[PDB]
Formats: sequence, C-alpha cells, structure tokens
Amino acid sequence: RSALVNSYLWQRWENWFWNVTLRPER
Repeated sequence: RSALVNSYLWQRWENWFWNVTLRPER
C-alpha cells in the first residue's frame, strides 16, 4: 500500500509479461 510499492509490483508483472511476449531472438 504505497506509491512506490504497487507501481513497482505492477511494473514487474508487465516486465515479465513483455520479457516472454517480446523475446528478442535471432
């Protein structure tokens, strides 16, 4: 419950989602 806690928690959820959705291979 903080301005720098939920934002970091949400940012991490998308960071992982993009990490596997993007996959810069080749």
